[PDB]
Amino acid sequence: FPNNIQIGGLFPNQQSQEHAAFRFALSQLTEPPKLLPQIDIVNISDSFEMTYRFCSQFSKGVYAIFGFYERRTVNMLTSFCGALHVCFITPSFPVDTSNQFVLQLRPELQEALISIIDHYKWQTFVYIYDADRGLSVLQRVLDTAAEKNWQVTAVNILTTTEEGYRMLFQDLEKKKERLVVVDCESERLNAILGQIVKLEKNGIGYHYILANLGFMDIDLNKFKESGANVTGFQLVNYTDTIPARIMQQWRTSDSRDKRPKYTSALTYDGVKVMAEAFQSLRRQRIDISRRGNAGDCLANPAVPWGQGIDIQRALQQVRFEGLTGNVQFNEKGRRTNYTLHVIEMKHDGIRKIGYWNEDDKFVPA
Amino acid sequence: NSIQIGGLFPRGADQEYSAFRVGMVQFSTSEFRLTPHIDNLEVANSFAVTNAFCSQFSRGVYAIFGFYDKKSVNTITSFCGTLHVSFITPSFPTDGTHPFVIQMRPDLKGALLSLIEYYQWDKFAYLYDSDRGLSTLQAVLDSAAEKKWQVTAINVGNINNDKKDETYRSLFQDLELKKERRVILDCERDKVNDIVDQVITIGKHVKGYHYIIANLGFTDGDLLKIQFGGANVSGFQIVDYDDSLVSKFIERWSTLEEKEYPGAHTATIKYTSALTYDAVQVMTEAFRNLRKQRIEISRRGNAGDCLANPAVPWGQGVEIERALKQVQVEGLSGNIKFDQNGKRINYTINIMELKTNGPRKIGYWSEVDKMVVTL
Ligand SMILES: *[C@@H]1O[C@H](CO)[C@@H](O[C@@H]2O[C@H](CO)[C@@H](O[C@@H]3O[C@H](CO)[C@@H](O)[C@H](O)[C@@H]3O)[C@H](O)[C@H]2NC(C)=O)[C@H](O)[C@H]1NC(C)=O
Ligand SMILES: *[C@@H]1O[C@H](CO)[C@@H](O[C@@H]2O[C@H](CO)[C@@H](O)[C@H](O)[C@H]2NC(C)=O)[C@H](O)[C@H]1NC(C)=O
Ligand SMILES: *[C@@H]1O[C@H](CO)[C@@H](O[C@@H]2O[C@H](CO)[C@@H](O)[C@H](O)[C@H]2NC(C)=O)[C@H](O)[C@H]1NC(C)=O
Ligand SMILES: *[C@@H]1O[C@H](CO)[C@@H](O)[C@H](O)[C@H]1NC(C)=O
Ligand SMILES: *[C@@H]1O[C@H](CO)[C@@H](O)[C@H](O)[C@H]1NC(C)=O
Ligand SMILES: *[C@@H]1O[C@H](CO)[C@@H](O)[C@H](O)[C@H]1NC(C)=O
Repeated sequence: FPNNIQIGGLFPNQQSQEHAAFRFALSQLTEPPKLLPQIDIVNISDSFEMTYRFCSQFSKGVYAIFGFYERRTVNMLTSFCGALHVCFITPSFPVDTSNQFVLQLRPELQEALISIIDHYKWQTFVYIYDADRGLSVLQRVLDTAAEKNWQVTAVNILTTTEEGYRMLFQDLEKKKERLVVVDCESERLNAILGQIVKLEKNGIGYHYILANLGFMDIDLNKFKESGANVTGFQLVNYTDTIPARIMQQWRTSDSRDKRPKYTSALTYDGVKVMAEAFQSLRRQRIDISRRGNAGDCLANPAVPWGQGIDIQRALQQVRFEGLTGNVQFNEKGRRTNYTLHVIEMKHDGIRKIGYWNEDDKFVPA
Repeated sequence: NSIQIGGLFPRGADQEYSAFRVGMVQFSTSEFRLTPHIDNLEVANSFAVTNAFCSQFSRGVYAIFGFYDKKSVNTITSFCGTLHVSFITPSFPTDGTHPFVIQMRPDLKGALLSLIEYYQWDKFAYLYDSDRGLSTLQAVLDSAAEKKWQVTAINVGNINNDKKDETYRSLFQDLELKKERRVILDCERDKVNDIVDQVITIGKHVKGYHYIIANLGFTDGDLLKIQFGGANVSGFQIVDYDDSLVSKFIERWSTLEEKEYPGAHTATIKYTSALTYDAVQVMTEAFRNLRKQRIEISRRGNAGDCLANPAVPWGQGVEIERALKQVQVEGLSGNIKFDQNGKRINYTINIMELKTNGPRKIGYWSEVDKMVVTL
């Protein structure tokens, strides 16, 4: 197949860890195919700007797309991907309703969170959710709350102010036992942590849970002294042989030119996913060709690209032990058969209580 | 003076287009009129919405009436903000302050939370559909945190029609263990019917139970099933049938050729259609106000394409938006006034119960005053 297999990219910021990781991982690409980054810097929230960029990449004839999406523009993007039969790789938050052309390289924490809450004798607690797509995980909880009969006092951070937090925590500490779940983005978690450090983070029966796939990246130093419990999840193990080699090579190269966030790790893995699919396509000798018509995305009717279907299947079929874990994909187009590491942070302790698996239910270790 | 207009209508909405045509004939005049270009599509396909919006924009439409769903809000609002093209909807109001979007549908959280307090509720379920957002769900949960309520929130919007029967019964079996005698059915007409037709089967429409139908159309459904069971049923209605304009409109509505105006023969009118009719009135009033004020609105040339780098909005759109927001008229729904953001204000939401004789109004609700009681 031709080595000019142009690939697109939609990013919010020119300089960031995620972008740098995506740029670097391509260097390791020694496969006969040559994948072009073809980056476009686009604001995520604005759907119009994104539709412009996505149609531009359509004009260029891009075979596959990698990028991020937020709550406002998840639907729009998803819709175009199921109409033009064009695949879209992403490490962004996963969604319940989606096409098969959207590959989400971020396993869902909703199931594991339920298991962890179940294991601990949690009778009532407070839930803190960011509107940035966290709602899908809220319903699950509210649906399981009825089945299993615990009380959940949800509070939204997006529409909560300092006075809101003050009142919530004041009403919370009137209870003898204080349990809290904090679903948040990468950056919102830091600000909320700063908010709780000011007060109400004493550690007097306070038990926090952090529904973030990456718990080592977060700077919980202030929590190692106050004597408070916190539980979290990790998806990336740096000690293992493949992660150790990848991290060593990458950090050595970068220095010759810290620990990556989970978003950056997934970004790096996505390059491997696309490369593996295209390598297997070249090996399988499948006829892939891009017509120079480059029809406008707003073509009535927009004929699906004939080959774009098989690409999807190929991108779905790939499988390998990547940095984060073992990469696989369900029929719906979502990470399957993976492992998460439950991790409690004591005053001086980083203890791997156990691991969650799709087949198992929080088997301890 | 014809002014170009655009119209979007969801696939499978016959009454609303009929009310659109009726409003055209009613408010059309020799000196002023409207030229609508119509498109019918699946509003939950952002691709189709984008295509239709861009085609109409290329056709030089000054304003676009239409509907939208939770999966097409952001596309539409972004396009309107970028291109400074207005949008008039009876669909659910945005959870924000998005510009160049006029909203004909009043909010509901205030009336809902006042009503739940006129009955001294502490432990109630909240069945909700995954549509029109979760704004009212969040409002209810927040007021629960403040007032120490006990809310059991359940989603019913992801239920397959083929297997609908099994799930609903198990749902109510779960609710029974908690003695949930009170429920809020926050859903559209169709699912409210599909649920009321499964409360009956299991005999939960009896003296002990209370239901609140969190919708602006209370009569729209079929309440003749539960009038007599003995259970309370409360709800909200914006279209007051004891009004003058409403009665005259009904006179013109019932005497309509269903061969031409589907859904028109019936005596009932759904709030979406009512707001569509009022929307035609709104557009005519604003555009005629522009004509009287001599504001210059005309497309000298052609709007190339929706997707154009850089985007170059035409600067008379601000005038159109201001005119649309600066209109004060009576209509089927009631008094129509807007903000600088587009949300409606100074409106009355009539409250209703269900009695063996039939629905009867007991009060109303206005943002300024309170929940108000007459009967
Ligand atoms: C990506 O999407 C849009 C546009 O690129 C940005 O949202 C827009 O953000 C601006 C600045 O924050 C908002 O303007 C301000 O809005 C507030 C209300 O939120 C108002 O009080 C101010 O007077 C001012 O008008 C604008 O409303 C908002 N638009 C929408 C549709 O949300 C977003 O910030 C962009 N993100 C990045 C990283 O560029
Ligand atoms: C689920 O993932 C696990 C990875 O832990 C897979 O286990 C590996 O499977 C491959 C393929 O058969 C073997 O070559 C490896 O030796 C297995 N390793 C371990 C540690 O089990 C497992 O096969 C996956 N399940 C499915 C259905 O694909
Ligand atoms: C169904 O409606 C009736 C009438 O509104 C309710 O009966 C009233 O409820 C109050 C509340 O304590 C009781 O004192 C009486 O039974 C009735 N009084 C008045 C003034 O109406 C009944 O409670 C409703 N059912 C439910 C489940 O709320
Ligand atoms: C907090 O951690 C301690 C161990 O330090 C343990 O008893 C339990 O996990 C938690 N106890 C609380 C929060 O009272
Ligand atoms: C990482 O893997 C090593 C062995 O490969 C294991 O000893 C260690 O506990 C793992 N770390 C986590 C956090 O699971
Ligand atoms: C606004 O509301 C009042 C009642 O509060 C009602 O007469 C009518 O709808 C409006 N009247 C005004 C704005 O004077």
